[PDB]
Amino acid sequence: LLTAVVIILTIAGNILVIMAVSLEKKLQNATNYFLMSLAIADMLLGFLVMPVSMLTILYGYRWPLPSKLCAVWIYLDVLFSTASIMHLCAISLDRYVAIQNPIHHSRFNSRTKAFLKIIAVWTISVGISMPIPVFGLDSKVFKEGSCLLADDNFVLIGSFVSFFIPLTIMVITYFLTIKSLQKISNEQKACKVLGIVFFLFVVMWCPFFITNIMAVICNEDVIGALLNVFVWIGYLSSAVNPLVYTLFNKTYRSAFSRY
Ligand SMILES: CN(C)CCc1c[nH]c2ccccc12
Repeated sequence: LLTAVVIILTIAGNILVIMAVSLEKKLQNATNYFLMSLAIADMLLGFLVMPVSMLTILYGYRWPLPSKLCAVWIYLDVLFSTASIMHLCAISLDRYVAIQNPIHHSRFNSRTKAFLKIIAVWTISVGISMPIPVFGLDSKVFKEGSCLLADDNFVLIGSFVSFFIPLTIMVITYFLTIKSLQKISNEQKACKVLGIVFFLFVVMWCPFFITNIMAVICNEDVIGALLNVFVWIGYLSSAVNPLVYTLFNKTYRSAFSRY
């Protein structure tokens, strides 16, 4: 159905971002290397998890794949989602320390900061998702002919650290960054871009996490039919992070117009 366009555009945008990074020497700084790591974490979403959800949807929520890949597929989904969330959380914090005091950010501006930041966010993304192979693996991962999470203590308590803390950091960091920038037109264009990025992240991922948190804290068919669309809306963020984090730059616009 409409998810095929999501898969195709998720492939196309991330591939074009990777191709524009690879054969351009003007975009080789550390800030853009973190975005290359984001496109690495985002290419693998649309080819390893979303076709699996595709033929899960086309089979009427009865999974034709074998039962041995349920915990692995759930672990891949949680790993790529927490990676593509933590990437934006570290991007916002780096953007804050590069907006507040540019001198002390440019003092330590190197590839060492990018290596440490990528290592930290990937350690967080693996360490959040690592209990799913070792505690969920079939009652914690399989239910009624579909591969869905059912260990409610992990679904609630994992969503606290994997989303409601990095969302609290985006809230406090967007407040301080827009207060510092509000304290001229270049600055206001960055204010509009920051507002679009923040008000799209809290719109595209948040409904799934308040839906699953409310379903754990509490109408089962209504919550299931909401989850079956809000996961795909969560997948639509992977159709956007290649686009809206590069297309406001002139070099990336020229590179995309070249292809
Ligand atoms: C379905 N996908 C978007 C879930 C991503 C996710 C990140 N953290 C989680 C914690 C529990 C369940 C799912 C997730």
